[PDB]
Amino acid sequence: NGDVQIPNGDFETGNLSGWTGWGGTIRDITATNAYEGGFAGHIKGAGAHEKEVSLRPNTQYVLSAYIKVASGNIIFGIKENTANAQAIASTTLNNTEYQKVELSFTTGSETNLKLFLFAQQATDEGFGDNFEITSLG
Repeated sequence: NGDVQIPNGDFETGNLSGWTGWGGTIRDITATNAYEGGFAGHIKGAGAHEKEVSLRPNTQYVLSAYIKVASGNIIFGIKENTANAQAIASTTLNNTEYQKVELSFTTGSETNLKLFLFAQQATDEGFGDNFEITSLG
């Protein structure tokens, strides 16, 4: 039903397999601060957790994930997987308990996108589990 498969978007394998990213004073999985199952993602410092997704062109999709912010602000969004990365959508979170975040977005002709969970500073730290992308129509 339009639901796109995101390998280990639940972090339920226990490791960061199927995920990428850069930097971070903490870029690791977490068991104590999961939203569902045994694990979730953990980011802190200057870095981000990122994932490559392959979607159909010119389609409306919903990007959703559960996210808890420990300090500062966490940038949840998706962008094109190219240089001069065109950020399709994003949101700036500071909610301290786990909440569902949903971003409506539309793909252009680029099919190769990259979601991210981004902490710009060390004062920024949070977690995200249950990453999902579904096609609306």
